Amino acid sequence: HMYDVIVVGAGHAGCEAALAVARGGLHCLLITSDLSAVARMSCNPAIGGVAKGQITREIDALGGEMGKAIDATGIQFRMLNRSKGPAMHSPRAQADKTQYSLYMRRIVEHEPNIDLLQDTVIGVSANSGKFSSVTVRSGRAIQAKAAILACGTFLNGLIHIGMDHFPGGRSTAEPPVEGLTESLASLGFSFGRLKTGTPPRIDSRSVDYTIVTEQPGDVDPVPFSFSSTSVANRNLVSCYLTKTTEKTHDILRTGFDRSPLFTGCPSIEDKISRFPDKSSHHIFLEPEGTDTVEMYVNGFSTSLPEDIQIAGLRSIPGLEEAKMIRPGYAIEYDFFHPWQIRSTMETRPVENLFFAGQINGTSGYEEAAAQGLMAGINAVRKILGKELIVLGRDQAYIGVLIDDLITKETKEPYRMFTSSAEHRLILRHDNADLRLRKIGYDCNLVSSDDLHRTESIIKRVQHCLEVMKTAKVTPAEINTLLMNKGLQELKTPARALSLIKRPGISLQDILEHSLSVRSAAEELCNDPRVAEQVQIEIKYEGYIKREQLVADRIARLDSLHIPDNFNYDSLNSLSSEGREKLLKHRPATIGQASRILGVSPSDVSILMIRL
Amino acid sequence: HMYDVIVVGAGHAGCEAALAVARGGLHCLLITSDLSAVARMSCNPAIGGVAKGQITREIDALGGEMGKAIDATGIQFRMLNRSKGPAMHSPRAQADKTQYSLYMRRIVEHEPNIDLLQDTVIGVSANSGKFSSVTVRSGRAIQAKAAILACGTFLNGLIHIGMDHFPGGRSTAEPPVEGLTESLASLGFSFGRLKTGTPPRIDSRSVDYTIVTEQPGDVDPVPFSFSSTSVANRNLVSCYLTKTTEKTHDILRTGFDRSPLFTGCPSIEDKISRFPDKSSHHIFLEPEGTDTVEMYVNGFSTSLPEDIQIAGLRSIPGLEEAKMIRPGYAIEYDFFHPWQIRSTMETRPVENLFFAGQINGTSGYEEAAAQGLMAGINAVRKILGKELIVLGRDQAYIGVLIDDLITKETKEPYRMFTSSAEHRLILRHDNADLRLRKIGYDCNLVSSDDLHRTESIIKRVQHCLEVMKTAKVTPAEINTLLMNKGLQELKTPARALSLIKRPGISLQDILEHSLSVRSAAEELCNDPRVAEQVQIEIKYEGYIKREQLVADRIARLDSLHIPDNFNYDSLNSLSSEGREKLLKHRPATIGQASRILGVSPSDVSILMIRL
Ligand SMILES: Cc1cc2nc3c(=O)[nH]c(=O)nc-3n(C[C@H](O)[C@H](O)[C@H](O)COP(=O)(O)OP(=O)(O)OC[C@H]3O[C@@H](n4cnc5c(N)ncnc54)[C@H](O)[C@@H]3O)c2cc1C
Ligand SMILES: Cc1cc2nc3c(=O)[nH]c(=O)nc-3n(C[C@H](O)[C@H](O)[C@H](O)COP(=O)(O)OP(=O)(O)OC[C@H]3O[C@@H](n4cnc5c(N)ncnc54)[C@H](O)[C@@H]3O)c2cc1C
Repeated sequence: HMYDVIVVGAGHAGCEAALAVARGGLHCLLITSDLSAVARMSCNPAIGGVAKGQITREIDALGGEMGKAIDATGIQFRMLNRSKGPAMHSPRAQADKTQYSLYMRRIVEHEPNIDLLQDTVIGVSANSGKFSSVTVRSGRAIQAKAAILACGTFLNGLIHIGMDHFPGGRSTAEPPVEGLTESLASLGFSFGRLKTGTPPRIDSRSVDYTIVTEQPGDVDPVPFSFSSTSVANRNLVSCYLTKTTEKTHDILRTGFDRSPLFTGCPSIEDKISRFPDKSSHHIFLEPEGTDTVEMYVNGFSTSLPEDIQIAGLRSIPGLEEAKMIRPGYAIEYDFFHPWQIRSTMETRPVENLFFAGQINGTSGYEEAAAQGLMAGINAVRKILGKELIVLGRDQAYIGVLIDDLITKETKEPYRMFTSSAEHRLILRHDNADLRLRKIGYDCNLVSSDDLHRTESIIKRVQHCLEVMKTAKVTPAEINTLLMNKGLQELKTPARALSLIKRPGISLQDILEHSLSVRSAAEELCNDPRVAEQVQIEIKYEGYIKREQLVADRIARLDSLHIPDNFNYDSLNSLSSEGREKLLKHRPATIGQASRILGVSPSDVSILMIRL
Repeated sequence: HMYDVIVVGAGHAGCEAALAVARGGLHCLLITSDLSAVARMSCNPAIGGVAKGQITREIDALGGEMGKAIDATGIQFRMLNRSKGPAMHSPRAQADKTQYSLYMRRIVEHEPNIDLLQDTVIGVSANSGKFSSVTVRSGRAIQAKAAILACGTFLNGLIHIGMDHFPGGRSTAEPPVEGLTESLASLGFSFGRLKTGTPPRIDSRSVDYTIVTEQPGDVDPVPFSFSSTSVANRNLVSCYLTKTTEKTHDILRTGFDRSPLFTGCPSIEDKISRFPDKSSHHIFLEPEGTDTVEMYVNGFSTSLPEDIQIAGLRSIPGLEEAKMIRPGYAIEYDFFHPWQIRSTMETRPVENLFFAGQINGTSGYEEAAAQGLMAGINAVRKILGKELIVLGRDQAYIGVLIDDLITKETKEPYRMFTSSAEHRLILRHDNADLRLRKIGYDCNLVSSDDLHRTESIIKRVQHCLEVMKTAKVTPAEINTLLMNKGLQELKTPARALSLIKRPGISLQDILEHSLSVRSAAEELCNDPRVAEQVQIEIKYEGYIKREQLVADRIARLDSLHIPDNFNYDSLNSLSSEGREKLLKHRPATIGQASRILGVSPSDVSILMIRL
């Protein structure tokens, strides 16, 4: 009798993986090179942002830790894109790097099913194309039914500061892993190399708080976790805004031809290069903890020579006397081409071997965590012999991410920010639980008191929308309100509640003004979530139906997975630039085929009147 | 304008060093390879013990952090040698390893004079035999007036598990430093190599809490820091006692010839080898935190092959199903021969360069911390041009340690436990503040409210001892007490308080029983400290005078630093051996000369009728 799943690496993918395997009721072994460093935040002292916020909430909705961890460890909470719509609202908080990592370990150590081991994996062994065991530095083999690899930037890592380069997996402070990459190539795996940068850290006390403008967390912040109740008290530090000078840019041009991130997006070098017309660039100074002196210089990711970096930083207003604790650097690492893995996070070359995280050439904690979660769930499912889970592009940002990963192949690590997923309103942060909670249940990650509670919150919204049409509102109550708001004047018999609250009126502006409505529905009053959902469902009726119709169109397309071993030289009126892109790329699903820039909308129509 | 003191390495020596330099009002630069790891407790999850407790309190008394840190971070407090006397009482507490480290960083970061840098030093540059600068990995030179080196086990470190060996400075998880040792040898420094072991860590949950006997922290524990007020609430975890079997020893004999710690004291291998007559050995299972699952297996330091270790551990009762998170290993490292440094912690080969910690071939946090403190103080003094501080063997355990270090030259790292410092009662833990507090003041480390407070506590003790000869106690009050204690029966007029409290009666047993005494002195009541001091001063009158008389002979002979420039060839009635040990060792003080095992009591007498 041995282990079920052994998860290598206890970073962001590794944790969500090991936690999912354990909470899924299977014996799990977490192997990692350094326990002092579980879930360490190597780069940004923050979680969330444009696409990252949504994907974090979706991790929470499925029963993952990252959501809870940031609510537990936040330093300033700030929602991005406030003036924009529900689809644009993006949750983001600063983390206490060290306190975040401690929390994540604490959780992993309190889960009975996870045994821990501090060693480095230098090889994975496999018999006739299916996983068997894993070789640690000592040369032991450790036997398991299925293994998740979550190695981040450690596989033959190299640190680049200007022209010199040192061994190092995350920072110079970490030894790189050396055995494993050759061992995997030995099992028929192709691999490339990626570079990603981190900005320098500076001593807070060396900053001129007379010039730099302070940016506090917003009054009444938003919790990532649907289980959390408040994060009001978690507004402990604020961040600090500045911009760069034309004079900063001159200093940095010096080192361009030395920095191994300069290209032809991940640089300040690259930024000034691709945009020499903007005479300014934003930088955010972010404390890394509530009482550390270490400060992260956002938007200044760099590989310039150590001496040029300080010269640049000091030119930035507010940082004339900046003391630099670490230089910014780039990490070069081995990654495994994302076509080699399935949508299910399982690998093609070997069954029961899953890849999650930076190792798939993605970048981001949230991005890595989401993969770890799925890879974890699916490792349990495989051992049980149950159905593996793939999320749809109409279901989650995670679905879009994992699909885009295995599909879109490019020389740069995949970030979700440039990902302008046209499915926006239906995938907004605030309904993630409704969408994914049931899927969470099937994987033993969401409690019944949770699952059943989300099943009832949807019942109330639609039950309320019943009343929002019947309910009537006389021009006696709202006319004086509308006079001041300068909105639509109610000359007449407008009731049809929905027809009122659309152009710029709150749902609560009505319940407050008519006895009619609150009598028919005061349940939304008592619950603030229903109130929030209903108010959007009707204020965005038009656009939701429009988006959902396309999502179903795209759902139907992604639901024809049978195009494989058939003559691409059978189709009648195709090609001339299509057909050649089809034979080159070889699309798995016909939905995947409609995103190749070579094929036309008219070409995929002739592939449908076929399959 | 540059830096004053740059301290390399932020371990135990490094911190006390950097903190002493800063609190001493000088600009300081702490350079260390990894900030995530300041003051990390690489080995034992505890502070104090036999000699180590006293030396911690003495660090506190001088204005160091280690005392405060363990009061802040203790998990179980336990005084060792309870049944023995005041000289034997030794304070010791378990630390939350991770929480201890965090505290120590927090303090260093809140000291304005310390700037921080994360880099590795690969060289120290010097002009005409005096310190000038320090070369970091990038090849920058960083200029300073004086530099403390506190590198611990990192200088060309090598990890030994049985027969295979990996690079690594503290654990496998750390890169070793490579440039510096050759650069120092280049400046005329000899260096050797030492090996020290750490025991394996095990998962708490894999322990059989039916067999293992629990050892709670003692009711009413003792604070290390004289500034702390209680540590009562800091009894959060307890430790777990077991012993080894004859069967454990058989399993371990297998790997003896592989383990590079086996010799001919630092091993379980060595222990069973040197003592095969004892059919049992003690092991202490110590949690490393209040809520970590990681557990330290004290008394099982080992270098045996990874597979033999687990086989051994499982044979120990209570650990039949033990899951091992890490193997025990040995660390081999470069150290600099302690004769090359002065008593003042400054080096002979180069002025303004100080050596502190494991780099002087000592072992222990406290041992390292104490050196750091002194090295720090003396770096400030040198730059100011003030008197350097050397502590005497009658003043502190730190004085004994530093003297023994530069004097006693042996193939093994120096530990204070085997150090049976005959000066015991005068150096007990509980008066450390009185002895050293004034010395602390001169170095800007002890506040006036502190210094003046210790100057007044001594006033009360002697002021009380005035009254303890005068005050009277009738046989009416104590006779019933003495009847139960079965002590001396008071037939008659015994007053003379002192004459009462001697054979087995508390000072507080009297104040409680006679109206006479508390009326004449209730000040000792209010200062439970005065009460504690007085009670010993009189219960140990005989032995204190006896010890102090010998200490005064060693006092005089300490400060006979005159024989600087003369040959041992012009000295008459000396040798055989005696003259050859003198030319070899080359003693600084003639007191130091009388402790060399080669020279006789009659030989030093002919060195005195001379100087
Ligand atoms: C330019 C740039 C921009 C970025 N922007 C963002 C951003 O906007 N938002 C954001 O959240 N993040 C951002 N990051 C991303 C972040 O740096 C990485 O994505 C993250 O460090 C990788 O996560 P991971 O879980 O996949 O692996 P890691 O967290 O790096 O995990 C590696 C862990 O596995 C262990 N390990 C590795 N290999 C082995 C082995 N073989 N044997 C045993 N143990 C092993 C190690 O101990 C380590 O702890 C950015 C990074 C860059 C470079
Ligand atoms: C067998 C054994 C028994 C022990 N028993 C005890 C005991 O009973 N009680 C006890 O308290 N302890 C015990 N220990 C002792 C303990 O393991 C060491 O003494 C301690 O780790 C060394 O302390 P230090 O301050 O000198 O250096 P360290 O704490 O090891 O400091 C090294 C630090 O300096 C930095 N650094 C090093 N070199 C450089 C460089 N060149 N450039 C930049 N930064 C650098 C690193 O980042 C690191 O954090 C024991 C150890 C062994 C092996």
